[PDB]
Amino acid sequence: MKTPLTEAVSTADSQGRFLSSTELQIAFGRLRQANAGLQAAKALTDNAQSLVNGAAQAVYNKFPYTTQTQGNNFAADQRGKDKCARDIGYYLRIVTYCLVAGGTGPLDEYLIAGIDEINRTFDLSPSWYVEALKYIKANHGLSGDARDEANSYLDYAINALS
Amino acid sequence: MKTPLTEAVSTADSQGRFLSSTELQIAFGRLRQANAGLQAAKALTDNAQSLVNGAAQAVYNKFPYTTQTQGNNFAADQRGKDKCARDIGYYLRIVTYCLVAGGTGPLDEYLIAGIDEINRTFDLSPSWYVEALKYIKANHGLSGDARDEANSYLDYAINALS
Amino acid sequence: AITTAASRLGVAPYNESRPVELRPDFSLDDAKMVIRAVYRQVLGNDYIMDSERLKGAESLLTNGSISVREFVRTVAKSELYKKKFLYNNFQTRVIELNYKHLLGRAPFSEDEVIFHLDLYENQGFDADIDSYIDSVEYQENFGENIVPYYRFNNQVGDRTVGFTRMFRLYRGYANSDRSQLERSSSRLATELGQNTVSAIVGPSGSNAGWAYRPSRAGNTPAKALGGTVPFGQASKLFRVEITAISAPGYPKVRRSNKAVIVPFEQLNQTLQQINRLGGKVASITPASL
Amino acid sequence: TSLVSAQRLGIVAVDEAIPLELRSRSTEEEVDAVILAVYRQVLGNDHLMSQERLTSAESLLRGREISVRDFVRAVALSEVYRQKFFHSNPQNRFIELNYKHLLGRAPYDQSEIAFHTDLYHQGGYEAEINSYIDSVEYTENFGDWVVPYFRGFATQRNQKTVGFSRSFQVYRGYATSDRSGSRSRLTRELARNTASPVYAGSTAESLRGTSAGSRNQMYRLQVIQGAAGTRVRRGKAEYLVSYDNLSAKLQQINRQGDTVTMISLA
Amino acid sequence: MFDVFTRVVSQADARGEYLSGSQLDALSATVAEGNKRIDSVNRITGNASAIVSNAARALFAEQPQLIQPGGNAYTSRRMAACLRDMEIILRYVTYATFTGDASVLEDRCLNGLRETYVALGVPGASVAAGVQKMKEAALDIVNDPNGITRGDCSAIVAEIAGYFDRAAAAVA
Amino acid sequence: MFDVFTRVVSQADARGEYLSGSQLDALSATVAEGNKRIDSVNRITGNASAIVSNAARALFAEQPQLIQPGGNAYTSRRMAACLRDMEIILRYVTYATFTGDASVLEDRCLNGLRETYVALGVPGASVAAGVQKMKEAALDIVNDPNGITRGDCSAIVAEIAGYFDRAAAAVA
Amino acid sequence: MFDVFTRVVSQADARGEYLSGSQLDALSATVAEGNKRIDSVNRITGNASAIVSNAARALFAEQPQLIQPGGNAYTSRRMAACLRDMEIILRYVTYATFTGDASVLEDRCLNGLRETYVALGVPGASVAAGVQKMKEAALDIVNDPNGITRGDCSAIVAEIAGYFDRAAAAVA
Ligand SMILES: *[C@@H](C)[C@H]1/C(=C/c2[nH]c(/C=C3N=C(/C=C4\NC(=O)C(CC)=C4C)C(C)=C\3CCC(=O)O)c(CCC(=O)O)c2C)NC(=O)[C@@H]1C
Ligand SMILES: *[C@@H](C)[C@H]1/C(=C/c2[nH]c(/C=C3N=C(/C=C4\NC(=O)C(CC)=C4C)C(C)=C\3CCC(=O)O)c(CCC(=O)O)c2C)NC(=O)[C@@H]1C
Ligand SMILES: *[C@@H](C)[C@H]1/C(=C/c2[nH]c(/C=C3N=C(/C=C4\NC(=O)C(CC)=C4C)C(C)=C\3CCC(=O)O)c(CCC(=O)O)c2C)NC(=O)[C@@H]1C
Ligand SMILES: *[C@H](C)[C@H]1/C(=C/c2[nH]c(/C=C3N=C(/C=C4\NC(=O)C(CC)=C4C)C(C)=C\3CCC(=O)O)c(CCC(=O)O)c2C)NC(=O)[C@@H]1C
Ligand SMILES: *[C@H](C)[C@H]1/C(=C/c2[nH]c(/C=C3N=C(/C=C4\NC(=O)C(CC)=C4C)C(C)=C\3CCC(=O)O)c(CCC(=O)O)c2C)NC(=O)[C@@H]1C
Ligand SMILES: *[C@H](C)[C@H]1/C(=C/c2[nH]c(/C=C3N=C(/C=C4\NC(=O)C(CC)=C4C)C(C)=C\3CCC(=O)O)c(CCC(=O)O)c2C)NC(=O)[C@@H]1C
Ligand SMILES: *[C@H](C)[C@H]1/C(=C/c2[nH]c(/C=C3N=C(/C=C4\NC(=O)C(CC)=C4C)C(C)=C\3CCC(=O)O)c(CCC(=O)O)c2C)NC(=O)[C@@H]1C
Ligand SMILES: *[C@H](C)[C@H]1/C(=C/c2[nH]c(/C=C3N=C(/C=C4\NC(=O)C(CC)=C4C)C(C)=C\3CCC(=O)O)c(CCC(=O)O)c2C)NC(=O)[C@@H]1C
Ligand SMILES: *[C@H](C)[C@H]1/C(=C/c2[nH]c(/C=C3N=C(/C=C4\NC(=O)C(CC)=C4C)C(C)=C\3CCC(=O)O)c(CCC(=O)O)c2C)NC(=O)[C@@H]1C
Ligand SMILES: *[C@H](C)[C@H]1/C(=C/c2[nH]c(/C=C3N=C(/C=C4\NC(=O)C(CC)=C4C)C(C)=C\3CCC(=O)O)c(CCC(=O)O)c2C)NC(=O)[C@@H]1C
Ligand SMILES: *[C@H](C)[C@H]1/C(=C/c2[nH]c(/C=C3N=C(/C=C4\NC(=O)C(CC)=C4C)C(C)=C\3CCC(=O)O)c(CCC(=O)O)c2C)NC(=O)[C@@H]1C
Ligand SMILES: *[C@H](C)[C@H]1/C(=C/c2[nH]c(/C=C3N=C(/C=C4\NC(=O)C(CC)=C4C)C(C)=C\3CCC(=O)O)c(CCC(=O)O)c2C)NC(=O)[C@@H]1C
Ligand SMILES: *[C@H](C)[C@H]1/C(=C/c2[nH]c(/C=C3N=C(/C=C4\NC(=O)C(CC)=C4C)C(C)=C\3CCC(=O)O)c(CCC(=O)O)c2C)NC(=O)[C@@H]1C
Repeated sequence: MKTPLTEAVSTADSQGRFLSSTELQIAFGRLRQANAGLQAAKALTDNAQSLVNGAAQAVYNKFPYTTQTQGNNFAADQRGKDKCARDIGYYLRIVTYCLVAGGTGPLDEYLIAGIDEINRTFDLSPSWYVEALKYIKANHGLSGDARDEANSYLDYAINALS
Repeated sequence: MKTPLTEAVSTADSQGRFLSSTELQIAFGRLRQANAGLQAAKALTDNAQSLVNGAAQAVYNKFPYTTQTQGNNFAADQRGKDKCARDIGYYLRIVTYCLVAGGTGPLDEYLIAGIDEINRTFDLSPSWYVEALKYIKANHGLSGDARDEANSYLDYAINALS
Repeated sequence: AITTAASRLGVAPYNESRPVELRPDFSLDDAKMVIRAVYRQVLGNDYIMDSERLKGAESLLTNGSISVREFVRTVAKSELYKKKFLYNNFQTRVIELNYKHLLGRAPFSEDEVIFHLDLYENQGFDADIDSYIDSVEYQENFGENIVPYYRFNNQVGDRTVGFTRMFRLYRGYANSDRSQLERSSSRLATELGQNTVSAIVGPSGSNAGWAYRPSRAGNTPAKALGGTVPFGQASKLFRVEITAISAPGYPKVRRSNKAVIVPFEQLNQTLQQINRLGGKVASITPASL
Repeated sequence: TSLVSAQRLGIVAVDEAIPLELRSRSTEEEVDAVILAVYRQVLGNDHLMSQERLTSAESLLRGREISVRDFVRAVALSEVYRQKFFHSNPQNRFIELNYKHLLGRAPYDQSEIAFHTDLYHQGGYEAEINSYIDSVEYTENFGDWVVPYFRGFATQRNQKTVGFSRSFQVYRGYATSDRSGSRSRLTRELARNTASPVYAGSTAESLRGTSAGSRNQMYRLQVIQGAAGTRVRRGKAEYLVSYDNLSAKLQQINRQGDTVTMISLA
Repeated sequence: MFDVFTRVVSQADARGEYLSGSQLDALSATVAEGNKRIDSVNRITGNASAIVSNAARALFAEQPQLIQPGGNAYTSRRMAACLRDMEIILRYVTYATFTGDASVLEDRCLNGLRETYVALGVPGASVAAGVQKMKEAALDIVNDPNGITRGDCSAIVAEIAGYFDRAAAAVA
Repeated sequence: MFDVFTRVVSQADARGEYLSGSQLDALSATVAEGNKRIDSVNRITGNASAIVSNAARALFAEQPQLIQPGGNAYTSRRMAACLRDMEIILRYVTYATFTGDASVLEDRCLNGLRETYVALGVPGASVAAGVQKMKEAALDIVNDPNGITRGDCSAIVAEIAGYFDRAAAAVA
Repeated sequence: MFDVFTRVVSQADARGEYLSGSQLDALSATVAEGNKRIDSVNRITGNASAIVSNAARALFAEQPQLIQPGGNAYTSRRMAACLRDMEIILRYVTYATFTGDASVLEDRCLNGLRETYVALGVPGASVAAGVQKMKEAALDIVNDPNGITRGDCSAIVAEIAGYFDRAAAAVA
C-alpha cells in the first residue's frame, strides 16, 4: 500500500532507525495534498452515478460490438451491462480511495494486482476500461491539485491496462 | 545519501515502477522545506567561525581536563586544539550539508557512519562533541522551519553520539 | 533421509526436486527456471502477481549481470519481500522467515535470534539479509549459482532441534508461509527461548490432527514428571495431542486443542474418548521412561 | 580499429595516429616533433624533464649525423631509460616494456620471454636492447626514419591473435605512462599461453540496476578456483559484487584457497 | 500496514462503499492536526536517546534486582538487549504516532513481545515500568511550550499516551 | 545516487567547504522550478505507455529490419524485451528528471548497457533512434499548454532533453 | 541446448520460413536411425564404469608421470577428480549422442574446459589421451555385433566418434 505516510515509515523501519527530517517532509507533502485529495474524492463520490453511467455509455459508443455481440464477456444483455457498470464503479470507487489515501496503494492492492489475469481469463479487453477511464478524466470537472491528483490515478490505471 | 528525492526514486526503482503521486508529494514536501533549509545553511555558514570557536570553548569549559592533561587525544596543546576546532568545524559543515540536502544523508555518509570506531580508537569522548552540538543548537539563532530542521540534524548527531 | 514419512510430511515433493543450479553459459530456459525457483522459495510459495515481479532483477539474472546469489539478494532486499515478510511481522518472525527462505532451515538457538536482531537494529534490514547470504552456511550449501532449497535431510553441522523446528516453519507443499495457522506470530519464540521442542505435526493433507497448536498457557508439559504414581499402576506414559474438540460444546469444551498424559493401559479408552468428542489425534509421544 | 569499437576500447587516438617520418631536408620544427615523438613513445609517455633530455643525441639527429632509429637506440640505451624501466623492474616486466616502447606491441610468446632473458644474461642490457631495434620487425615497420608507434591494436602480419588482447594489458590509455617498479600483467598469461578478457575503456563496466548496493558500484573479481561445499564448474570464475559485499566476497574466496587474479570497477 | 487514511480505505473497500462525507471530514480534521503530529514525532525523535537512557536509569534505581549479579539486566549483553528493546518500543511508538494508526506498533513490535519475554524470563512488568517511564518523559517533551507555535496538542498527546499504554500493556 | 542538491554537497565535501552564496542561490532557483519539474515528471509518467508504444511503432515502421524474421525485435520474447527496455530507459529518464541529476540514470541504467547491447547484438543505434522517438514525444507532452498554469518550461524541457540524449549516446 | 530436430527448427525460424521438403525428409531419415541411436547410448551407459576405469589404467600405465608423487593424478583427491573427469566426458558424449546434436556436450561440458585445465595445471594432452582411450573402448562396445539385431550403425558410430574427438580436441 504505497502512500506517503506508509512509505516513509517503511523506509525508516527497513533501516531500523527513528524517523528523520526526510520522513517529516514526506508528511508535509501529504498534508499539502490531502485537502485537495479529500474534496476530489467528495466531488467524484457525489457525481459517481452519472460518471459511471456516462463512462459505460462512452465505452458502448466507442466499442458498439460490446452491445450487439452475444457472449459472456459482452454487455449485449442486461447482466453484461450490470457487470460493466459494476466494474467501472469499481474503478471510480478505488480511485477515490487512492485520492483519500494519497497514493496508488488502493489501486495497486485492490485493482491493479492481477488485473491482467482477470482480463485474459474472462476475455475482457483493457481498451474498454481505458475508454471508461478516459471519459471519467474528461468529465469529472475537477480543477487544480484535485484534477492533477485524480488524473494521475486515472492515468496510472490506464498505463497499467495498456 | 538519504534525501527525500533519492529515497523516493530508490523505493520506486526496487518495485520497478514510475513515480506516482506518492513520490510527487515527497517532492512537494521537499520543496516546502528546501528554502528554509537553504537559509538555515546560509546563516550557519556566515556564523560558522564564531559557532565553531564558541562550541570549542564550551567543550573546554565543560571538560577543563581536555585543555590541561597531556596526551594525543586531548587539547592541552595547540595541535590538540586545532584538531578539536577542526572536528567541530567538520560537524558544523556536514550539518549545513544536511540542511541543503533535506535529510541526514550527509551526516550519515560523511560523519555518523564509523564515528564510534573513531572515538574508541583515538580515546575521544563523545560527550565532548555532544556539548559542542548543544552549543551550536543554543547559539545558531535560527527560527521557525530553519530552526526545526537544523535542530533535527544537530539532535540526530547528539543521539548518534549517545 | 526421509523415506517412510516423506509423504506424511511435506518432504516428498522436495525429495525428487534436485537443486536448481545456473551453469556457466546458461540457456534462457535455465534463467527462467532459476527465476521461478527463487520466487517460489525466497517468497515462500506466495502467488506472485505480474505487477509484483521484479523485471529488472530478472533481466540482470538473465543477462548474467548478476549471479543466482545476487538475484536471491535482490529479491530478499526488495520492497516485495519487505511487504510480505518484514513490515507486518515481529522481527523474530522475520528472522524465522529469513532462515527458511535464504538458508532453507529453521533457527537452531537463541544465539541466532540475538545476532540477527542486533544486526537488524544496528545496521538495518539490508545488512541483516547480507549476513544470511554472505554466511559460511549459505556458501557451503548453495554457493553462488544454486537456488536455496529446504534442507530437510541431515547434514554436517546440523542439530536435530533444527529438524523438529523445520515443521513448525514449513506446513506443506500447497502452503504459502503467509497462509499458515499461526499467521504473523513467531512460531519459535517460546521454543528458542526455552531450548525446547514440539512434537512434529504434519501438514493438513495427510494428517487429520494437523491443526493442533498449543495455547498461550495451560499446556501439558512434554515429559511425565512423577512417573506412574498419579495413575496407580501403569507401565509407560504417553503424551497425546488432540485437536478439533467440539462435540460436548461450550462450556464443557473450552479449548478445542488439548494435550493429555495418559498411561498405556488407558490408551484404548483414551482413543474412544477422543472419538466421542469428535477430536483428532495430532501426535502421541512417550512421556515416561 | 573502426570508431564503434575504438570508443568502447578507448583506442581512438591510437587508431587515428599517423606515423611520423623524418624526411630529407627536414626543418627545425620537424626534427623537434620527431624528437618529441620518440621521447613520448620510447619513454612510455612520461613527463620528461629538460635535465633528462639527451642533448648530444638530439644534436646528432638534428645535424643529420644519425638516423631516427639511431636516436631511438640512444634513448633506449640511455641511463634515463635504464632508471625508469630496467634498474627497478623485474626482467619480464622490463622486456614487455621494451616490446611496447620499441616495437609497439605486447609479447606474443613465452619463448620471447626466454629470449631476451638469456640474451641479457649472456650479453648485457646493450645487446638485449639492440635485439629489438636491429630486429626484422623493427626494420619493416619503422625502418631508419619512422618513430616507432604502437601497433598492437591493428592486425599485423606474422602476428598472434593474443597480441591484440594482450595489447590492452600493456597500453592502459592515452593519458597513461609506464611510471609506477611494477610486475608484469602478462606473466601467467604468457607462461601458460592463455588470453585474458579485455576490460579497457568502457568494456569493464556492467549493468547495475537495483542489484548494486548503497553506492551503486559493482566490482568484478576474476579468480582462479579449484575444489577445496558446492561443485566448482570452471577453473576461471568472475564475480560481480557490490561494494557492501566486497569484503565478504573476498574473505570467502580467501578461505576457499582461491587465487584472485584481478579486481576492477564494473 | 495501515496509516490513518488507509485504515478508513480498507474498511470502506470491504463494504464496497465510497467514504461518506462524515468520514471525509474526520480525515480533514486529521490533516488539520497534521502539523502538531509532525511536531510531536520530531520532539520524541530528537530526545530518543535521552528518553531511553533516563528511563532505564530510573528503572534500575527503583528495581535494583534487575541489575544485581544474576539479574535479567546483568552482564553487558543483557543490559545492551534491555537498552535496545527500550529504544525499539520508542521507535515504533513514534512510527504509530507518525502514521496516526497503531498497526505498525502492533504488527512489528507488540505481537509476540509478551511471548518472547515469558520464554526468556524477562520480567514483563519491569519492561512495562520502563515503558511507562519513557511515556512520562516523552509526553512532557511533546507538551513543552518553549520554542514552538502555541496551540492545543491535547488530542495528539492523548493519542501518543495511548500508544505508550498499549506497549506497556502488551508486555506486562 | 545524487539528486540536484547532494551533487553540489558532494563536491563541497570533497573540497571541505561550505556551499557558497551563489551555489545556495542556484539551489534556490531550482527550488523555484520545482513545481514545473514535478509537472514534467507527472506528464511523462501519465503518458508513459503511450510514449513507449508510439515510439516503438514508429521505430519499427521506419526500421522494418528489426521486426522481420531473424531481426533483433522478432519473436515475442525479444519484442517484449525491446518494449521493456524502452520503458526502462524512459523510467530512468523520469527518475533523473525528478532528482535533477543524471546520476541515477547513469549509474543504475546506462552503465554497462552498451556492453550488454553489444554482447547481445542489440543494435544500439536503433535503440538510440527509439529513445530519440520517446524524446520529442515526451517533450511535446511536457510542453502541451492545455490544462496547466501557463509559464515558461524551457529550462526543464532542455534538462529532460539532456537526459534523453545522454541515454541515446550511451546505447549508441 | 538443441537436439537434431530443434537445431533445424532454430535455423528455420531465424530465416523465418517453413522447413522445406528436403529438411523434413532429412529428419525422417534421422527418425529411422533413432533405434540404433538409442542402442548405442544404452551400450555405452551399460559399460560406462569399465570404459572409464580401463582407460584410466591404460592412461596411467603409459603415462606414469601422472601418478608418480608430484604428478597431477597423484594423491587420492586428484585421482578421484581425474576419474570424475573421465566420467564427466563420457556422460556428456552419451548426452550428445542421445540428442543428435553436439550442443549439450559443447555448452555444458567442453566450453571453458581447456581454460580450467590450464589454470589448475591439469595436463590437457593427457586428458585427451584418456578421452581417445574411452573413444576406442566405447566404439568397440557400440559396434559389438553380439546380442543385437544386425544393421549398419556406421553413421551413428561416426557421429559418436565426432563427439569424442570434439572432447579430445577441446581439452588439448
Ligand atoms: C511545463 C512543465 C508546463 C507548466 C508547468 C507549471 N506548473 C505550475 C504550477 C503548479 N503545478 C503544480 C503541480 C501539481 N499539483 C498537484 O497536486 C500535482 C499532483 C501531485 C501536481 C503535479 C502545482 C502544485 C503548482 C503550483 C500551483 C498552481 O497549480 O498553479 C506552473 C506555475 C508556476 C509555478 O512553477 O508554480 C507552471 C509554469 N506550465 C506550462 O505552460 C508548461 C506546459
Ligand atoms: C504540540 C505538538 C505542541 C505544538 C505544536 C504546533 N506546531 C504548529 C505548527 C507548525 N510546526 C511546524 C513544524 C515543522 N516545520 C519544519 O520545517 C519542521 C522540520 C521538518 C517541523 C517539525 C510547521 C510546519 C508548522 C506550521 C507553521 C507554524 O509555525 O504555525 C502548531 C500550530 C498549528 C498548526 O497545526 O499549524 C502547533 C500547535 N504547540 C504547542 O503548544 C505544543 C507544545
Ligand atoms: C549399432 C548401434 C548396433 C545395432 C543396432 C540396432 N538396433 C535395432 C533395433 C532396435 N533396438 C531397440 C532398442 C531397445 N529396446 C528396448 O526396450 C531398449 C531398452 C530400454 C532398447 C535400447 C529396439 C526397440 C529396436 C527395434 C526392434 C528390434 O529390436 O529389432 C536395429 C534394427 C533396425 C532398427 O533401427 O530398428 C539395429 C540395426 N545393430 C548392430 O549390428 C550394431 C552393433
Ligand atoms: C574536540 C571536541 C576535542 C578533541 C579533538 C581531537 N580529535 C582528534 C582526532 C581525530 N578526530 C577525528 C574526527 C573526524 N575525522 C573526520 O574525517 C570526521 C568526519 C568528517 C570526523 C568527525 C579523527 C578521525 C581523528 C583521528 C585522526 C586525525 O587526527 O584526523 C584528536 C587527536 C587524537 C590523536 O590521537 O591524535 C583530538 C585531540 N580533543 C579535545 O581535547 C577536545 C575536547
Ligand atoms: C539406527 C540405530 C536406527 C534408525 C535410524 C534412522 N534415523 C533416520 C533419520 C534421521 N536421523 C536423524 C538424526 C539426527 N540428525 C541430526 O542432525 C542429529 C545430530 C545432530 C541427529 C541425531 C534425522 C534428523 C533423520 C532424518 C533426516 C535424514 O535422515 O537425513 C532414519 C531414516 C528414516 C527415514 O528414511 O525416513 C533411520 C532409519 N532406524 C532403525 O530402525 C534403527 C533402530
Ligand atoms: C477460488 C476457487 C477460491 C479462492 C481462492 C484463493 N486462494 C488463495 C491463495 C492461495 N491458494 C493457494 C494454493 C496453492 N498454491 C500452490 O502452490 C498449490 C499447489 C501445490 C496450491 C493448491 C495458496 C498456497 C495460496 C496462498 C498464496 C497467496 O499468494 O495468496 C487466495 C488469496 C487469499 C488472499 O489473497 O488473502 C484466494 C482468493 N477464493 C475464493 O473465494 C474461491 C472459493
Ligand atoms: C461468530 C461470530 C463466528 C463463529 C463461531 C463459531 N464458534 C464455534 C465453536 C466454538 N467456539 C468455541 C469458543 C470458546 N471456547 C471458550 O472457552 C471461549 C472463551 C471462554 C470461547 C468463546 C468453542 C469451544 C467451540 C466448539 C464447541 C461449541 O461449538 O460449543 C462454532 C461451531 C464450529 C463447529 O464446527 O461446530 C462456530 C460457528 N462462526 C463464524 O463464522 C463467525 C465468524
Ligand atoms: C567477419 C566474418 C566478421 C567481422 C570481423 C571483423 N574483425 C575485425 C577486427 C579484427 N580481427 C582481428 C583478428 C585477427 N588479427 C590477426 O592478426 C589474426 C590472425 C592471427 C586474427 C584472427 C583483430 C585482431 C581485429 C582488430 C584489429 C584490426 O581490425 O585490424 C573487425 C573490425 C572491427 C572494428 O571496429 O574495426 C571486423 C568487422 N565482423 C562481423 O560483423 C563479421 C561477423
Ligand atoms: C597537479 C595538479 C597534481 C599532481 C600531478 C602529478 N601528475 C604526475 C604524473 C603524471 N601526469 C600524467 C598525465 C598526463 N600525461 C599525458 O600525456 C596526458 C595527456 C593525455 C596526461 C593527462 C601522467 C601520465 C603522469 C605519469 C608520470 C609522468 O611523468 O608522465 C605527477 C608525478 C608523480 C610522480 O612523479 O611520481 C604528479 C605530481 N600532483 C599533485 O599533488 C597535484 C594535485
Ligand atoms: C568506574 C571505573 C567509573 C564509573 C562507574 C559507573 N558505572 C555506572 C553504570 C553502569 N556500569 C555498568 C557496567 C556493567 N554492568 C555489567 O553488568 C557489566 C558486565 C558484567 C558491566 C561492566 C552498567 C551496565 C551501568 C549502567 C546500569 C547500572 O546502573 O548499573 C555508573 C552510573 C551511571 C548512571 O548514569 O547511573 C557509574 C558512576 N564512574 C566514574 O566516575 C568512574 C571513573
Ligand atoms: C529492558 C527494559 C528489560 C529487559 C530486556 C531484555 N530483552 C532481552 C531479549 C530480547 N528482547 C527481544 C525483543 C524484540 N524482538 C523483536 O522482534 C522486537 C522488535 C520488533 C523486540 C523488542 C528479543 C527477541 C530478545 C531475544 C534476543 C536477545 O537476547 O537479544 C534480554 C536478554 C534475555 C536473555 O536472557 O538473553 C533482555 C535483558 N530485561 C530486563 O530485565 C528489563 C526490565
Ligand atoms: C528495443 C528498443 C531494442 C531491443 C532491445 C532488447 N534488449 C534485450 C535484452 C536486454 N536488455 C537489457 C537491459 C536492461 N535490463 C535492466 O535490468 C536494465 C536496467 C539496469 C536495462 C537497461 C538486458 C540486461 C538484456 C538481456 C537480458 C534480457 O533478455 O532480459 C533484448 C533481447 C536480446 C536477446 O537476444 O535476448 C532486446 C530485443 N532490440 C531491438 O532490436 C530494439 C532496437
Ligand atoms: C584425468 C583424466 C586428468 C586429471 C583431472 C583433474 N581435473 C581436475 C579438476 C577439475 N575438472 C573439472 C572439470 C569439470 N567439472 C565439471 O563440473 C565439468 C562438467 C560440467 C567439467 C568438465 C573442473 C571444473 C575442475 C576443478 C574443480 C575440481 O578440482 O574438482 C583435477 C583437480 C586439480 C586440482 O588440483 O584441483 C584433476 C586432478 N588430472 C590428471 O592428471 C589427468 C590427466
